Amino acid sequence: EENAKTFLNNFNQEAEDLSYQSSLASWNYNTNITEENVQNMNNAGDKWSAFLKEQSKTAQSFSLQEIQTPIIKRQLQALQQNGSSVLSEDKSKRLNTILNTMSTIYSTGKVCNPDNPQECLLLEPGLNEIMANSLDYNERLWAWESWRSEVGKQLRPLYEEYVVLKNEMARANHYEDYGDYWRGDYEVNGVDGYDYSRGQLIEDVEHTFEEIKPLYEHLHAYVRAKLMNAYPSYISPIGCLPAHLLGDMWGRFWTNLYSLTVPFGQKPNIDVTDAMVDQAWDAQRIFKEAEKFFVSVGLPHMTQGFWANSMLTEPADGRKVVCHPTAWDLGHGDFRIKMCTKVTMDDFLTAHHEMGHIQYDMAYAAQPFLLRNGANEGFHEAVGEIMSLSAATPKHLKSIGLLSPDFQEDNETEINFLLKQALTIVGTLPFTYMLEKWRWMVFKGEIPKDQWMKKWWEMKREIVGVVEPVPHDETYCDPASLFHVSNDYSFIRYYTRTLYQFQFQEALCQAAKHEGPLHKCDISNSTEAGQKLFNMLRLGKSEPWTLALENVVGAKNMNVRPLLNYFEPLFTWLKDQNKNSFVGWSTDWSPYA
Amino acid sequence: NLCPFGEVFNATKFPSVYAWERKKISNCVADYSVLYNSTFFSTFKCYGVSATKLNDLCFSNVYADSFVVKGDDVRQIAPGQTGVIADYNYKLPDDFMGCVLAWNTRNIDATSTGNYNYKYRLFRKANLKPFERDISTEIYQAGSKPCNGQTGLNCYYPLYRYGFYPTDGVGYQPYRVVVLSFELTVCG
Ligand SMILES: *[C@@H]1O[C@H](CO)[C@@H](O[C@@H]2O[C@H](CO)[C@@H](O)[C@H](O)[C@H]2NC(C)=O)[C@H](O)[C@H]1NC(C)=O
Ligand SMILES: *[C@@H]1O[C@H](CO)[C@@H](O)[C@H](O)[C@H]1NC(C)=O
Ligand SMILES: [Cl-]
Ligand SMILES: [Zn+2]
Repeated sequence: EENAKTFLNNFNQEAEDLSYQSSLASWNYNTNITEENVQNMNNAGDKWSAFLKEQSKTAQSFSLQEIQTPIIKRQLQALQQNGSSVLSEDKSKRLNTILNTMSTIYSTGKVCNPDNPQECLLLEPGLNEIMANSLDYNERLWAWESWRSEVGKQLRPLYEEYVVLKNEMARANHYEDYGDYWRGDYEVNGVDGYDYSRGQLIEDVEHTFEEIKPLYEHLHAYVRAKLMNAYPSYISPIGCLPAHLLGDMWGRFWTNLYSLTVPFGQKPNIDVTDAMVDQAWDAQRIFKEAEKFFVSVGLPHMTQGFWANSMLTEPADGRKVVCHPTAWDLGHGDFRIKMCTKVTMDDFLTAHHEMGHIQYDMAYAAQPFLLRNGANEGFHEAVGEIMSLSAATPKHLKSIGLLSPDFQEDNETEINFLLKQALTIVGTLPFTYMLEKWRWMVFKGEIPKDQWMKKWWEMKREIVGVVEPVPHDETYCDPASLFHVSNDYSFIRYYTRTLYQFQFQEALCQAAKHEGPLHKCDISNSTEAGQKLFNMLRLGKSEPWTLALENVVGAKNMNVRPLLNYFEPLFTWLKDQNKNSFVGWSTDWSPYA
Repeated sequence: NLCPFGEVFNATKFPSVYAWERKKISNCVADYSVLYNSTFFSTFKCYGVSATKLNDLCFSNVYADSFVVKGDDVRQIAPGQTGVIADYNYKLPDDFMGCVLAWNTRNIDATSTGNYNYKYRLFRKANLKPFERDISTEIYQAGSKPCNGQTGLNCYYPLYRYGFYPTDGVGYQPYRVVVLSFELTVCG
């Protein structure tokens, strides 16, 4: 039995060194894009990649059932996975090549305007600006279609081989398909009453989705009525919503629709972006002020190596940087944040999400290397959101000094706030399920490749209530038009993390002894509730996610009740507005016919 | 004459924790004023005797044990610890009588490419006795039959390297530790 105990102590000391060679090399690329750094980010990771496979096979010789201490059982299963090297020699390189070819044409994808051929825009910030601010139905129709017809159709032949090759990877790893490969994240095979099946994931997300439909169907009817004023004669009062009028490229978030669907736009806006500029704030002031939020609840400060090795601003003066905000846990106590912070309220709240990732990383640092990870794929993104939920409340903005102390918090300002939160939180729930349900069936083989796009839009209207503006045959690849689909990223984590972020908030505000509504809770000054989250952040990947969730919320599974209580004042207000409107949508209307 | 404490503290090269060296202090007066009137040490943790009584005290002989561990392995140089450094590299007796001084040396012991000179023992059958020293590189046989001098499956090398980097966190930065043991000729 001790034979496996020394094996892990050999891995946990040698993997940390190799995982720091790759983690430090990956930072040198995202902070200094150079063709030379492409090799260092790759080669230092390939040596690490060749190490995990040699140790996964050596750990696989150990009899898994012949363990007795629980800390060692869970460490071996993290290495018991076969991985992706079960594929053939030549098919492993072609499958790895199409992943790059899909990831490149997603970023290199540029479309040119027929009215102005010299102007050719990219996805960011070219097409995304048109989908996020333009009000021309035809201009939004072009950017939506040109992305799916010029760069989406290029992903179609690659994605057909992407599915057939990665299914072979999963079917050889004792899985049913690549869709089953991703559902193994929530799988638990251990303590009595804490186990969880891979197929149970499908049953739970569908069961908890039914309590979301009453709230979402009223948001859909309210947004459609407001959108009928912005785009008249283009929207049916009973039909679905056009895909290009949802606020972004794919209709994932309806956040940009707040300028069109605001309940009481006459009141002063809560975007405190202007107040940050006239106070001479920089990226230092934002992260330093965010540091004060974590220290107020008992959590440690940001280490000096963080303030000295993190990229808090756009580099400038001679460098290239992937400006996507990411929180990095390189190991060896090295914690950094790579983000091109602007002097805006959106980047002010993003610093609270990304530093929330670091606080989780700093907590489980005592866990072994194999156990240093979130409870599940959605636990990390839920920890970052509960930080931004408390930081976005007016009581927190006024206490920091950004909002005016005489800001009137009427019952109408809370409806405007809950409506803005609904356009981002509850608006993405049907889109996330329908997207992952499509890939779950495509991997399952229920959707043949000669009708991938027919069933994709048949679920857009049924699940999300969204209609395509122009008909699409099978040459299109609208699913892969999103980042997570064309870059091999699971998407169900964004659905589970949303329900996790409200079970955490309700459980933490009860420990913080909050009294008002859930949307007015600020967990600042709460060293009592800060220890309650500390108890689960230190857990890491040791105990199953069912147990880590139970340590804070007291439940073994996800629950939709906290989310509905957060939007309860808005849900009652949406049912009042839609009394003379039509709640629901017809899956047969289309903007062409 | 005074005791040469500079030959162990301000020493140029420090040994690994598994091969820590010991130096005997004989007939000489000890100068604890420089150690006390200096914030250069990061810990300065004493056991058995207080930090202010040894000034006007006499001992039979004093021993200084110098080595280097990581930041998190400094807390294991204390009586009653069960870490890797305590069990397999350097164990202090429960009746220890002396002080343990440490200070951060990332500026000298951590190069850009990582300084892998400092090592530590990771595998050893049974734990180390108090003040015991083991510098054997014999191949550690884990489970069944031995290894015939050859490493492999269930056959691991006993020693492993630290490799301190400048970007390492404060708990992964190198620290030079000096353990001053008082055994009951060396007054103050
Ligand atoms: C709790 O956190 C709040 C911020 O949310 C702190 O409130 C500010 O504290 C500073 C320093 O004392 C004052 O200058 C501000 O006027 C306070 N703003 C308020 C009260 O809105 C507070 O100090 C923290 N600690 C305690 C014990 O409340
Ligand atoms: C970026 O990396 C290259 C090598 O890939 C190096 O020569 C250059 O100095 C680096 N620049 C900065 C600003 O770090
Ligand atoms: Cl879409
Ligand atoms: Zn995140």
